[PDB]
Amino acid sequence: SQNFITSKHNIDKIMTNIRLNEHDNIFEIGSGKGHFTLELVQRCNFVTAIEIDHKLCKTTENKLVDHDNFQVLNKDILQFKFPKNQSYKIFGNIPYNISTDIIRKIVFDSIADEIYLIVEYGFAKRLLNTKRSLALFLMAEVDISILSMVPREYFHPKPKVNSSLIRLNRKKSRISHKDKQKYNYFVMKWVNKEYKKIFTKNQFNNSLKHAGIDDLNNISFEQFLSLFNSYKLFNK
Ligand SMILES: Nc1ncnc2c1ncn2[C@@H]1O[C@H](CSCC[C@H](N)C(=O)O)[C@@H](O)[C@H]1O
Repeated sequence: SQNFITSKHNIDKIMTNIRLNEHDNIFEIGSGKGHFTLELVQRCNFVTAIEIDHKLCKTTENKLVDHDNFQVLNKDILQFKFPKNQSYKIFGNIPYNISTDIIRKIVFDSIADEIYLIVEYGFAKRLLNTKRSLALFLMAEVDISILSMVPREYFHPKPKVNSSLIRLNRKKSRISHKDKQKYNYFVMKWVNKEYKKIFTKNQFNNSLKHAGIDDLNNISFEQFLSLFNSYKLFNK
């Protein structure tokens, strides 16, 4: 959909939590009518706006008349190819219907070291939930933080639920590239509670004890990595 945040007053509040600096190159997902894009070119070194809506690219361009450090590409973020030998960060007020696809695309198919996104409130909560697959796959590559709540009244058309500003920070991957397959399988089996397909009854117990997991309905990412580790040990 297209839910713009156009109040200068609200834009400043949100920018308050976004610590991007003058030397960062930025890729914005969905510049829309250019409201955040205008603040990013003033705050950052350079900004590449990726907008699917051909018209909005023009509108974005008109709003950025007095600025030079940017460009607006009329592409689909889902098919975009990010730099591989460059330092850059990402910002984006994104559509809910493809948030998953967008986050997977920018976390697994880009090397942005820091990502700022405005997403649906509930969506943001699921991202921190170790009971869901997406959360576990993402936590192996980035640290996730919910920075603030963005009231639905800040948007127009006004969505049904509130949104959240989240921050994703790249870190040294906790899963080696050679364990991608085995980690993928493990994650899926664990979130579906198909314990018997990855742990014998005794292996299961020892692993939880070893990981220090008292509540099987409340585990930290660290406790999960412990499990994935024991899983490997039991099948090397
Ligand atoms: N797959 C995709 N690739 C690039 N842009 C997309 C996209 N799907 C939606 N968009 C664009 O992302 C925006 C979502 S709303 C964000 C509007 C803007 N940041 C503002 O508040 O002014 C729209 O401009 C929409 O056209």
